[PDB]
Amino acid sequence: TFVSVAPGQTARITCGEESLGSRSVIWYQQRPGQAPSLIIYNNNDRPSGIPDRFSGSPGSTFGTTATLTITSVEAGDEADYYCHIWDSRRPTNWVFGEGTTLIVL
Amino acid sequence: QVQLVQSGAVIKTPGSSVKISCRASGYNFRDYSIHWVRLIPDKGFEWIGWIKPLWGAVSYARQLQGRVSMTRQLSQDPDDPDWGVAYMEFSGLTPADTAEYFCVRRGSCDYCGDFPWQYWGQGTVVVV
Amino acid sequence: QVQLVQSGAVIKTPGSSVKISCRASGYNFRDYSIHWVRLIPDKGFEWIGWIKPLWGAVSYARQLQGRVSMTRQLSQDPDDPDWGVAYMEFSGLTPADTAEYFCVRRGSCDYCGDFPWQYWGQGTVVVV
Amino acid sequence: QVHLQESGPGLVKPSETLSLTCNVSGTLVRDNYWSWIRQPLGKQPEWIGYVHDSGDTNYNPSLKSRVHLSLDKSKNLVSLRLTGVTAADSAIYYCATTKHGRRIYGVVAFKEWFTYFYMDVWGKGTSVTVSS
Amino acid sequence: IHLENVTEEFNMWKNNMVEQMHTDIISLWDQSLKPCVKLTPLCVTLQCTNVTNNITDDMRGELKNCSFNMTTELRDKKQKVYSLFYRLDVVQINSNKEYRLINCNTSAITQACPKVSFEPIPIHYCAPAGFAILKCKDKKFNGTGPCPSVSTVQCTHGIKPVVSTQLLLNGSLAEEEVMIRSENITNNAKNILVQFNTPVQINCTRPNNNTRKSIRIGPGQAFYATGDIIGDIRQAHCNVSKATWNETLGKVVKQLRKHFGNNTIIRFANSSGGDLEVTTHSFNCGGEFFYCNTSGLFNSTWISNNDSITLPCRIKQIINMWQRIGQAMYAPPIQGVIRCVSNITGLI
Ligand SMILES: *[C@@H]1O[C@H](CO)[C@@H](O[C@@H]2O[C@H](CO)[C@@H](O[C@@H]3O[C@H](CO[C@H]4O[C@H](CO[C@H]5O[C@H](CO)[C@@H](O)[C@H](O)[C@@H]5O)[C@@H](O)[C@H](O[C@H]5O[C@H](CO)[C@@H](O)[C@H](O)[C@@H]5O)[C@@H]4O)[C@@H](O)[C@H](O[C@H]4O[C@H](CO)[C@@H](O)[C@H](O)[C@@H]4O[C@H]4O[C@H](CO)[C@@H](O)[C@H](O)[C@@H]4O[C@H]4O[C@H](CO)[C@@H](O)[C@H](O)[C@@H]4O)[C@@H]3O)[C@H](O)[C@H]2NC(C)=O)[C@H](O)[C@H]1NC(C)=O
Ligand SMILES: *[C@@H]1O[C@H](CO)[C@@H](O[C@@H]2O[C@H](CO)[C@@H](O[C@@H]3O[C@H](CO[C@H]4O[C@H](CO)[C@@H](O)[C@H](O)[C@@H]4O)[C@@H](O)[C@H](O[C@H]4O[C@H](CO)[C@@H](O)[C@H](O)[C@@H]4O[C@H]4O[C@H](CO)[C@@H](O)[C@H](O)[C@@H]4O)[C@@H]3O)[C@H](O)[C@H]2NC(C)=O)[C@H](O)[C@H]1NC(C)=O
Ligand SMILES: *[C@@H]1O[C@H](CO)[C@@H](O[C@@H]2O[C@H](CO)[C@@H](O[C@@H]3O[C@H](CO[C@H]4O[C@H](CO)[C@@H](O)[C@H](O)[C@@H]4O)[C@@H](O)[C@H](O[C@H]4O[C@H](CO)[C@@H](O)[C@H](O)[C@@H]4O)[C@@H]3O)[C@H](O)[C@H]2NC(C)=O)[C@H](O)[C@H]1NC(C)=O
Ligand SMILES: *[C@@H]1O[C@H](CO)[C@@H](O[C@@H]2O[C@H](CO)[C@@H](O[C@@H]3O[C@H](CO)[C@@H](O)[C@H](O[C@H]4O[C@H](CO)[C@@H](O)[C@H](O)[C@@H]4O)[C@@H]3O)[C@H](O)[C@H]2NC(C)=O)[C@H](O)[C@H]1NC(C)=O
Ligand SMILES: *[C@@H]1O[C@H](CO)[C@@H](O[C@@H]2O[C@H](CO)[C@@H](O[C@@H]3O[C@H](CO)[C@@H](O)[C@H](O[C@H]4O[C@H](CO)[C@@H](O)[C@H](O)[C@@H]4O)[C@@H]3O)[C@H](O)[C@H]2NC(C)=O)[C@H](O)[C@H]1NC(C)=O
Ligand SMILES: *[C@@H]1O[C@H](CO)[C@@H](O[C@@H]2O[C@H](CO)[C@@H](O[C@@H]3O[C@H](CO)[C@@H](O)[C@H](O)[C@@H]3O)[C@H](O)[C@H]2NC(C)=O)[C@H](O)[C@H]1NC(C)=O
Ligand SMILES: *[C@@H]1O[C@H](CO)[C@@H](O[C@@H]2O[C@H](CO)[C@@H](O[C@@H]3O[C@H](CO)[C@@H](O)[C@H](O)[C@@H]3O)[C@H](O)[C@H]2NC(C)=O)[C@H](O)[C@H]1NC(C)=O
Ligand SMILES: *[C@@H]1O[C@H](CO)[C@@H](O[C@@H]2O[C@H](CO)[C@@H](O[C@@H]3O[C@H](CO)[C@@H](O)[C@H](O)[C@@H]3O)[C@H](O)[C@H]2NC(C)=O)[C@H](O)[C@H]1NC(C)=O
Ligand SMILES: *[C@@H]1O[C@H](CO)[C@@H](O[C@@H]2O[C@H](CO)[C@@H](O)[C@H](O)[C@H]2NC(C)=O)[C@H](O)[C@H]1NC(C)=O
Ligand SMILES: *[C@@H]1O[C@H](CO)[C@@H](O[C@@H]2O[C@H](CO)[C@@H](O)[C@H](O)[C@H]2NC(C)=O)[C@H](O)[C@H]1NC(C)=O
Ligand SMILES: *[C@@H]1O[C@H](CO)[C@@H](O[C@@H]2O[C@H](CO)[C@@H](O)[C@H](O)[C@H]2NC(C)=O)[C@H](O)[C@H]1NC(C)=O
Ligand SMILES: *[C@@H]1O[C@H](CO)[C@@H](O[C@@H]2O[C@H](CO)[C@@H](O)[C@H](O)[C@H]2NC(C)=O)[C@H](O)[C@H]1NC(C)=O
Ligand SMILES: *[C@@H]1O[C@H](CO)[C@@H](O[C@@H]2O[C@H](CO)[C@@H](O)[C@H](O)[C@H]2NC(C)=O)[C@H](O)[C@H]1NC(C)=O
Ligand SMILES: *[C@@H]1O[C@H](CO)[C@@H](O)[C@H](O)[C@H]1NC(C)=O
Ligand SMILES: *[C@@H]1O[C@H](CO)[C@@H](O)[C@H](O)[C@H]1NC(C)=O
Repeated sequence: TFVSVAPGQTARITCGEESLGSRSVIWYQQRPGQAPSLIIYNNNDRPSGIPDRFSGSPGSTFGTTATLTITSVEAGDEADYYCHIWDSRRPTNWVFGEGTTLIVL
Repeated sequence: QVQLVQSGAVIKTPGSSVKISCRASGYNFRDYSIHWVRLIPDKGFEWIGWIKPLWGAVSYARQLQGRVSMTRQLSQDPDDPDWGVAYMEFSGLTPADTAEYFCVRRGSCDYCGDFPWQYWGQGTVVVV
Repeated sequence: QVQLVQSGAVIKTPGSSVKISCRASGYNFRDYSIHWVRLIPDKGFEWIGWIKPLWGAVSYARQLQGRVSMTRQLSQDPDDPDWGVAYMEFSGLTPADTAEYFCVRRGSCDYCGDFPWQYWGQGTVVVV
Repeated sequence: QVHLQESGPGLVKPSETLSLTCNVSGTLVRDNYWSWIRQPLGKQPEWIGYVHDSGDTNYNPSLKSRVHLSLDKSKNLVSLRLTGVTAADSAIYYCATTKHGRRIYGVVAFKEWFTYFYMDVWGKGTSVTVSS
Repeated sequence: IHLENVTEEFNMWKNNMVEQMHTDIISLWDQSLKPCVKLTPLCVTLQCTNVTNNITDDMRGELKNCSFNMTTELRDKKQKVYSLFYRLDVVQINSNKEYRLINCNTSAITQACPKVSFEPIPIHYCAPAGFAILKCKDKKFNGTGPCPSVSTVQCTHGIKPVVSTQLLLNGSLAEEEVMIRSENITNNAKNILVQFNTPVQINCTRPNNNTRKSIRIGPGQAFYATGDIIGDIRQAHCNVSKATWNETLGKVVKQLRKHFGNNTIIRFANSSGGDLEVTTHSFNCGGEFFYCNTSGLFNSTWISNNDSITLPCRIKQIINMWQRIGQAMYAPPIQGVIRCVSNITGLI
């Protein structure tokens, strides 16, 4: 679950079950010793404060897996990532996916 | 011949619902309409409605809508294409609904319309 | 409509043997002939051979015999009588065999001959 | 500007009815939905559920009975009550608001849509540990 | 060619050539089945369950995952195969759950060959030598009695065969007025045909993406069945334009009041009941049937003084159209996402 990239490069972090219907993916990240922190709340939407280049997979693609594209990474990007998928077909995921840690050189 | 066997008399409570069957035999049941009609003494006749058994296409009298229900059962086998059962489930009984009921079939000539009812049931009297 | 889907380009070693499929759809596949033809730059076209898929009766060009091999596969079901796959296994490759290949079908009029090739594949270039 | 303040004992005996409270900062408890999240160490979190007044009080159907979420509009706090602390119940717990949204894929009048959730802000935590 | 100074009485109600046409269409319908394949080995115990979906406990899904034993190419080999079916074609037999097809207690069943289509083509009827065909070229003609404007013909014009239990589709439309026709309007059980002037569009679709699956029954046999469903599990429906429907109903209410008193209140109701395919209008679209609820249309009233209308459908596979005695028909599942657009022409 460990992905290492050079700082300033691109990275892809995948999580969760393959798509069955339309989905609403939600991305959290977790610095060590903190609370969680939202980055992406819709399929490809972000709130204020978080910068760009945190791309997400569009929710209409059928039979793919939730991805998170971070281009021009940094050491402040060193945090655990969490998918939260909301399929229209599968039931409510009361637990999250798997925590993949993004570590940088 | 045309045979129209109803069921016998029955006594029901007010506010109840009665179910009169009508078994028809001797003809192609899929081809002719079935009319339900009634008789109250000192009121004359009153038309209730009709049903086509090919799809069960119904039509009710207006002043009794919501209260009456007509269904049918075809006979599906390659041996008996003749007999078929009409029903009538009449709901919301009053003592004024005490009456004699009939299931009838029209005449089969070319100038026969639909309401000149040729063949008649033996009549079923229900008292509330 | 007549659709002639080939396969894409490929690079092979000298002395090897390439295999090009040609899937034909939109017509009765058992009824018409299939010709293969080639294009080397600064050489013009060169005929290769033909195949009737009804039995797969083939005929080859003389100066390439012993090298080319044509087969076919029909569609056998009562649902899809249209599509059929011709093949070409070209053996004994040289770099001079670097060329663009075509599977073609003739015209369907009454005065249409056999070589006036109406329908054409999209072209498959092989470089050795 | 909000920040939430969890509060609980931290060291809990087994088979004990646990409760936690959550203090607010600025935004009153009426205005927004409320939610609790647990997380074991080195694990993914489990969203325990959400609470709000007027029927918006759904639970995780995993436990679904031994947990009771509530609000305090008089004191402006968020209350959790629990029943039967077990060994796996040792986890860090979080009070947090959430915001909904209608993910819609077809004819709205045919219920061809649903409501996602996302916890916009977070708490600070309380390391509940079960022992004897 | 036209004919003059001529008075001819017509009748559509004591007319023939609808009788033998109703014969001939069902005759050609049966001619389109004797090449096709029976499903006599298919009536078998079905282990069915709910389709993979977030299920609502109070509403119901309309797709069932059914696994069952089936023969193979070879006799001694049996196999386990699954497919999907609508709720409206299986019933429960009797703990566990086991279903079966509804026709398999009472009739045989035939798959349609997926070669043949079900779109209409225009049929021109013609008469042999020694007969002639007449045509009333009058503008206003309620359907009975003399017609001064007539002309002979050798062959009838384009007639596309549709199947619609209500709301006759893609038909020929009137010249200027909206016309209503009957045999005896004061008789009620006789129907009323409503040929309205301007066509009104309908969209109809099933939005679900549909995969088929071939199943070999035996030696050289075939069978098609609904395999996987990719995407959002949605519900088929139809749409019409709101204001067009309002204006056309205004036109027909304008035309009705000649017959029923000028100061008359006219309203509408949904149909009373009966079979599933007479409570709706029942049509075919892309070679697949629809039974689609019509209560969102006939619910209005009328006084003597960007939106649409959506309406939900249902999809059956096995039919008994014209209500035969032991004859049924399976309909093959078709790929993709199906929509079609039709000009609504008349009413019944
Ligand atoms: C018969 O008639 C009936 C009705 O009479 C027809 O029924 C209709 O059928 C259509 C088609 O089936 C349905 O369309 C879907 O609509 C939903 C809802 O769309 C509305 O909401 C959108 C989002 O809401 C946000 O904005 C609104 C204000 O706009 C705000 O109030 C709200 O709170 C929220 O903040 C609006 O954007 C949308 O507007 C769109 O359409 C307007 C129409 O004119 C146009 O003006 C706008 O500019 C805009 O284009 C509308 O208000 C849609 O959500 C849905 O589309 C999504 O889902 C499908 C599923 O496959 C997907 O293919 C689409 O691409 C789209 O998914 C994108 O958006 C998701 C949003 O989260 C995102 O998660 C996805 O990942 C994806 O995002 C990707 O692409 C976008 C760019 O598109 C990009 O920004 C992303 O970053 C990412 O790259 C469908 O379009 C109708 O709901 C339905 N009912 C009604 C009442 O209309 C019926 O079809 C007729 N039948 C026939 C046969 O004709
Ligand atoms: C009222 O009247 C209207 C007017 O005709 C009528 O609408 C028409 O309906 C028919 C059937 O629903 C439509 O026909 C289908 O059209 C699609 C689209 O392709 C056509 O259109 C494009 C652009 O307009 C053209 O470029 C193209 O050449 C076509 O003309 C076709 O895909 C359909 O073809 C498939 O079905 C046929 C049925 O047998 C097959 O013969 C055909 O080969 C195709 O099937 C094959 O491919 C499938 C996909 O892989 C596969 O699953 C099959 O098994 C098979 O292998 C078909 O031609 C027509 O387009 C509609 N008209 C318009 C203008 O849209 C209404 O239906 C009518 N109302 C009622 C109730 O009937
Ligand atoms: C053709 O199309 C028309 C309209 O498109 C359909 O008409 C509607 O049909 C439904 C049912 O067939 C009618 O009944 C409604 O059912 C709803 C579902 O009931 C379930 O859920 C409730 C709780 O939500 C439970 O109590 C119940 O036991 C069921 O489990 C009800 O929720 C509806 O109630 C609503 O309206 C009433 C009256 O206004 C309110 O008091 C309620 O609070 C609630 O808001 C209702 O009972 C529905 O009424 C029909 N519409 C109209 C306008 O009459 C036809 O059914 C369709 N044809 C066919 C054959 O299906
Ligand atoms: C998968 O499908 C399930 C179907 O059960 C779906 O669960 C339901 O989702 C809705 C919305 O997400 C839940 O919330 C409802 O929302 C409305 C709108 O505010 C409220 O008014 C509702 O309250 C009423 O219903 C309550 C329960 O019946 C009553 O207690 C209350 O007094 C009101 O009458 C309600 O809060 C809804 O609770 C759930 N249902 C269940 C059983 O969980 C789920 O969201 C879908 N998931 C996905 C990913 O698609
Ligand atoms: C209709 O019902 C049938 C019932 O047989 C159903 O077929 C079965 O579905 C399940 C789930 O879709 C299939 O199980 C999968 O099989 C594939 C192929 O072997 C595996 O790759 C899958 O593994 C994934 O999921 C696992 C879950 O833990 C993961 O651990 C793993 O890493 C993979 O991500 C999974 O085991 C099963 O094979 C089919 N059986 C057949 C014969 O097809 C069908 O899907 C239902 N269809 C519909 C439309 O409802
Ligand atoms: C498809 O066909 C197979 C083959 O007939 C069916 O499998 C058989 O099903 C019966 C009853 O479901 C099984 O009997 C039971 O077996 C269990 C397991 O051993 C046993 O505990 C019970 O006491 C009882 O004996 C039978 O063993 C089983 N045979 C095989 C080879 O699987 C199957 O049910 C059919 N349907 C599907 C959906 O597969
Ligand atoms: C449908 O329309 C046709 C005409 O296009 C109607 O046919 C004719 O209608 C007139 C009046 O509507 C009838 O005239 C009446 O005749 C009697 C006796 O001749 C007379 O006493 C009356 O005062 C009146 O003038 C005429 O009979 C009728 N022709 C036929 C053959 O019936 C037709 O009536 C319309 N359909 C229905 C069901 O009404
Ligand atoms: C014509 O309109 C009437 C009134 O809107 C429709 O009657 C309604 O039909 C629905 C469907 O049955 C009734 O819903 C209820 O469904 C539950 C499901 O379990 C069932 O338990 C109830 O007994 C009842 O069936 C609804 O009550 C009923 N309304 C009235 C006033 O009778 C009718 O369906 C429409 N016609 C067509 C063809 O749709
Ligand atoms: C064949 O069997 C089916 C199911 O066993 C019968 O269908 C149901 O029969 C029951 C009475 O046994 C009725 O209450 C249901 O309404 C029927 N359902 C349907 C969809 O028709 C069917 O009647 C039987 N047919 C014959 C000719 O025996
Ligand atoms: C039916 O099955 C037979 C045998 O399984 C197929 O015949 C062989 O198929 C293989 C490919 O699977 C070829 O390499 C052989 O050359 C074939 N042999 C012969 C004698 O034809 C046959 O192609 C299958 N047919 C269909 C329509 O599926
Ligand atoms: C329905 O789903 C199928 C799933 O295969 C879609 O077919 C794929 O479409 C994409 C893009 O059009 C192609 O790249 C794939 O090669 C297709 N796969 C196959 C097996 O054909 C199909 O497009 C979907 N239809 C709709 C209307 O969304
Ligand atoms: C038929 O039309 C009437 C009125 O046009 C519809 O009545 C609606 O009834 C609901 C009751 O739940 C009200 O909330 C709506 O305001 C009424 N509509 C209007 C326009 O006032 C009735 O629903 C229609 N029938 C169907 C099946 O939809
Ligand atoms: C349904 O009927 C309408 C009647 O207007 C047709 O629309 C016209 O059709 C003719 C010939 O088909 C065209 O020359 C016109 O350009 C059409 N008018 C418009 C505004 O497009 C329509 O084609 C018919 N068929 C369908 C499928 O809608
Ligand atoms: C199966 O279908 C029944 C009845 O439709 C439903 O109650 C149940 O929730 C469905 N799912 C499962 C897993 O049993
Ligand atoms: C009914 O109205 C029409 C015009 O709408 C009028 O020509 C006709 O005379 C009226 N009939 C009666 C009986 O008033």
